[PDB]
Amino acid sequence: LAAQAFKLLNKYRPETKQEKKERLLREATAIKEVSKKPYTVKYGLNHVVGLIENKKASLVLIANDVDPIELVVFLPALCRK
Amino acid sequence: SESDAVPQQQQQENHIRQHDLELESKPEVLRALEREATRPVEKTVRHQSEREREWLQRLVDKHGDDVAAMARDRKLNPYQQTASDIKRRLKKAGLL
Amino acid sequence: VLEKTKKRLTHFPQRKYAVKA
Amino acid sequence: DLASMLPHGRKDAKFDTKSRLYELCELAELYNCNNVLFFEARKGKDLYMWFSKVPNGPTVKFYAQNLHTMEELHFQGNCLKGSRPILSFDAAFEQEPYLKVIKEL
Amino acid sequence: EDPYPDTVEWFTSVEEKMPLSAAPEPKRRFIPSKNEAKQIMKLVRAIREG
Amino acid sequence: GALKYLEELSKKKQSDVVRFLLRVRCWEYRQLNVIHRASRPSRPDKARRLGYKAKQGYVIYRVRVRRGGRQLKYQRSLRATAEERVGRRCSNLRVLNSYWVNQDSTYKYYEVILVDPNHKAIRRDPRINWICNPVHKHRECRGLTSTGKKSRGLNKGHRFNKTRAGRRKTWKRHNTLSLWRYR
Amino acid sequence: EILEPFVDPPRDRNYRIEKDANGGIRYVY
Amino acid sequence: QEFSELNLSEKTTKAIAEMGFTKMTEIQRRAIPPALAGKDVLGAAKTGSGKTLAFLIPAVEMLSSLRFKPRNGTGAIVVTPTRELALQIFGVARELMKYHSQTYGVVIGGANRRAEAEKLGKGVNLLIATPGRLLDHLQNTPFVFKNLKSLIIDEADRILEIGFEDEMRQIVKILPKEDRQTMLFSATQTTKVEDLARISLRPGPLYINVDEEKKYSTVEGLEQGYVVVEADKRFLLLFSFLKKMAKKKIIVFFSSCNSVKYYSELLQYIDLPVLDLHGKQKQQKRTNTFFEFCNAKSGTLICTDVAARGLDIPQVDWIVQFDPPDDPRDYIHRVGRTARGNNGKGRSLLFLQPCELGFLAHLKAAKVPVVEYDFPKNKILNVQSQLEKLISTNYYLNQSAKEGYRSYIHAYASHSLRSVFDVHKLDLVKVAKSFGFSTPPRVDITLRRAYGSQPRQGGRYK
Amino acid sequence: GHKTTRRVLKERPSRRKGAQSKRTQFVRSLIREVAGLAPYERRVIELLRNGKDKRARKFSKKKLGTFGRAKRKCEELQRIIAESRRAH
RNA sequence: AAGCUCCUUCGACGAGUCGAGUAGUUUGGGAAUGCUGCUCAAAAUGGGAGGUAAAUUUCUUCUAAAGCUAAAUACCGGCCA
RNA sequence: CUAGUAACGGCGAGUGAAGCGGCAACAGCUCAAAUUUGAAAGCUGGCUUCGGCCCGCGUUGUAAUUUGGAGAGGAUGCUUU
Repeated sequence: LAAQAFKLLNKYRPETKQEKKERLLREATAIKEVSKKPYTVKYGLNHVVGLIENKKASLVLIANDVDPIELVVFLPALCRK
Repeated sequence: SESDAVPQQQQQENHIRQHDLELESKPEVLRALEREATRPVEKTVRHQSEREREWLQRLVDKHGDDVAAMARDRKLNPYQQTASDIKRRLKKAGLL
Repeated sequence: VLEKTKKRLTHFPQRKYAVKA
Repeated sequence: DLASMLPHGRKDAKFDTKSRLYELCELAELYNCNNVLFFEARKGKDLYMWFSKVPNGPTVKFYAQNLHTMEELHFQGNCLKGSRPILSFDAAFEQEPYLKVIKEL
Repeated sequence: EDPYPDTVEWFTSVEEKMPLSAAPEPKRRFIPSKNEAKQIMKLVRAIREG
Repeated sequence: GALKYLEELSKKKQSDVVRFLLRVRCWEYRQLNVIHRASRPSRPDKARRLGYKAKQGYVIYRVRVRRGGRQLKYQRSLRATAEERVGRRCSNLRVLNSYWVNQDSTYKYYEVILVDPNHKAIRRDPRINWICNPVHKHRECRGLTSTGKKSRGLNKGHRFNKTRAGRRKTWKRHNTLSLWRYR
Repeated sequence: EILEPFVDPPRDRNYRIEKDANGGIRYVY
Repeated sequence: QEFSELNLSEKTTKAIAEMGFTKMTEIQRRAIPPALAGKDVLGAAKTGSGKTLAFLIPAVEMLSSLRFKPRNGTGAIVVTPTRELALQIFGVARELMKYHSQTYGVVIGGANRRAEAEKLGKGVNLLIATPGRLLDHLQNTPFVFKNLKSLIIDEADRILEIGFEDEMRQIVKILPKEDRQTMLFSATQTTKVEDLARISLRPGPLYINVDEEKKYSTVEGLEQGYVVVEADKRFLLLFSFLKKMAKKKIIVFFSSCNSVKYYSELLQYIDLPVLDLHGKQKQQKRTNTFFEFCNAKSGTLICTDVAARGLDIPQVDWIVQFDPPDDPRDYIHRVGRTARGNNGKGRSLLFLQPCELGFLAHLKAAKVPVVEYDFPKNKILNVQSQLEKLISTNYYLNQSAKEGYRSYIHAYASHSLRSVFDVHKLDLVKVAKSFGFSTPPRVDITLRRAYGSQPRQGGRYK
Repeated sequence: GHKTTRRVLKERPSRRKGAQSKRTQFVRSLIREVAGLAPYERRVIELLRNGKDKRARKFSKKKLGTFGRAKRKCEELQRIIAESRRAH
């Protein structure tokens, strides 16, 4: 299950800073001499929690080793509800 | 007559101008300051960017003057702006 | 200065005024 | 002093003023008690004294003043704690009906 | 008494069908990125100036 | 919303999960030094609402101080002395605030948010360059932190007549003899 | 029991009820 | 007469001219003169005969004549039993006083109570209210209503039926009485309507009965229709019906104006021409669209049950009833006839849900014959992927769908025939899927004694 | 009493400081379920289940310090017991 | 980028902290005047403080437990005059 | 000024404020609590021909928006850089 999930998520990895700067240069040059919405793996505790509350998340993958554990304790129950 | 008996009726002369006031023998300095405040000043009209102008020009070259279709078009209006906004920008661009 | 304070001062600065006698 | 005199008395502490005077009745229902002696202070100066029968019985409110408690070294007397006392009442207490219900309470 | 009792799901047993928020979605969640528009404009100014 | 979920979880302190976490942690802190640096804050919600930012220049320092009394009672708080000791260790920093993390029966544990005033990020950012200013040296020693204000009674009302705007300054103002020129 | 065509089908106490001294309503517990 | 001979203000006369009304109806003819004279009036009138203008003219006339401002207060209050009726009166109000300087507002059940409180505190001179929310505001929110000069009650029979007797009794008690002009309209004259008249109207009111005693009664000659479909495919039925019988005449009755506008613009995107008629359109263009549909041989038009009431239905091949009727009785008896009119022969259809079989039970009781219509899961079209894409992509469709869904849920919850159309049996996931949502939007469905406790004997409460 | 025309003032959000936040209630209930109960709350639950309502209220008053606090704690715990029963 | 306006949409506000008990100290101030120590330890149409005998605890007035901020004020010390 | 008043005191020695009112001076604001999520947009270094290049910090949250006599979001039409 971990391998299959990570295969899909690697298909949907976000972009590196070098890649984003490279794209921005592409459009800057194109303007110097109309796109579809990006799809990305959402990360960030507050962002993911808000997505769960507003029921836009289709899948949640939660790390098992967070240092102040309180930051993820409510997450399984929240997802269940 | 105060039909409703409201005190602010003998006081009159829901949006108001927010940046100025529509305001309506004697000392030299007072007259000088009054004429200095009343002197007519230039306004420096704001321009539209070249990309904004070409955007509006493409909109008009495709649809003409039908602002409903210009607003509903997704290819030429990526930002899903309203017909009233597009019409205002056309008028301020000077091409109806 | 903060950007919000900069905007507030840009759009609503201290104006010159005189009051008659 | 009154609670020391009363051997069938449960002493309780401060009662919320923003609460309800019948929230007092269910408080008395907690301690299986059919009589309530309620002390209510106003401005921290003036006492008000309530005598009540908790379930349905009548209640009476008095304004309490002129208070010289014990522990005052001019009484020269003392008595047993909890002994059954002799209750002395008045002809007015027997004649006026409101004084009669006060006497019963 | 049970020193370590099992948890009874008295609240998460009921699945709610609606988001917690009734707030409206902003326009920017449906239109392209104004921030990248601004960044690309800054880059175009830099390219034009050399 | 995780911050608010943690706020409620920290409101419930004798709950089973919070109690287990607090026990295991008091063991950890007691095995560590009396004053030692924290990287991540243990209660991120409390740190955020007290003013902690994940910037370069913000540090946490956790401290344990012995509890009890001197029958005499110390007028400043155990939190105040913990703040003062943390600042004395990190003399080059400014004590922004502190918060409670654990109690124990022998000690009391606090985490102190400290800000570096000589850091370029802190100096560039407003809303913290005020603590970069030099009038804010050793706020914990002068009683200018939240504990200091609580102990000094800096509240408005008729119950704080003697203590607002300075107890000793008010005493001097009331016990000074004013003699005008034309009496 | 659908009597009329399109109208709706028409559909503890710890106290007893007595009268007050002022001709009012009284609850006896 | 007409409208000019009557001495009205120039602003209101020009506004009516822009609306496009020239010759008045009977209720207007007999109701405007005494209302402007100031006489308290009761009217036995039908809905759709022009009574909306008949009572909205004098209120605006007097508000403009004695110069209200938002700081003055509340002014004229008209109370109506249905959300869609409130919306119709509000649209008529905007189109009537688009030139005046007064303010108009609608406060209805199911809406945002805090937003309505803000509206009322800001100030509305022409308030249009549903009785329950109106009473809640008059008891709880702080707003100025001391300068209340005009009170209008619309469809008191429908109000007292729903069940707002106690509520109305408190509105007339709270609202001020001195120099107040009241305008009470009803279709029936029951004892409750009489009690209202006595409690509200001043002694000796002026009566206007523009009703017709020769009312035609229905017989065993009514044939009705039912298509039992799940909640998540009602729009798929509507789309398949319309696209297949594009060449016939179809009139579709919805529940709410927001639903009408959402489906109109959505069907524009999904590329099938439909004519539109709701409360947000101008009266002139609404009349033009109705006229062109009535004269055109083929087409499909969508409107609300209230519009169906207020308009004269032409000869039409298929009357589709999509959302549950406001007044169930009238649909099974009145509009069933309108379907078969003149020398022609029309057909009827009630979209029905597996949670609403009590409707079929009520029909057996009413002994009117009914024919069901199977639909082949093969001939159902599937445009759900395109629908979800459009709703998730275009922002305007998103708001339209949200408003239509909210209005549909509110109407379903506030429907009178609760035993049949109870909201708690709906599946909100399926309803939102039909409207085009992968997840349902957030909506509010709803919108022993103390020991020793004794009754409420006086005090300084407020 | 100087007769002055009273004015209707607008609603104040500071006066609206009363908490009717549905999301806050949701968060509180979920955190209650996740975290569990204190030892004194567990004793109150035991008393509430075995029927010693008066003992539960008195114990809650002793632990908290106010009759209203005891009443609200007992009501919260009783509704928790009812929710647990229904969920089972 | 910004101010206003309007509304069939929303509107998150600080916990070992309040509070109860107790000891010390302090204040003109046992509704504890404030502070600190120890035990127990909260709420959400909530909480704090006042008014009220007026019939129940009605009414009034503010939002604590995060933070910044010049001037009017002190000044036997510093640079002077 | 209130005022040696209220208040606490063997109602000893005594202790001892504050609201109002006149004046001086006046100035208001920042965070935590919301998802930028159609794009961490933020920032520390050190390499520089100075124009921009990389190391990193940071999603356990750095920018922008907002701080409850508020505000957000849409719409709308004027007004300001």
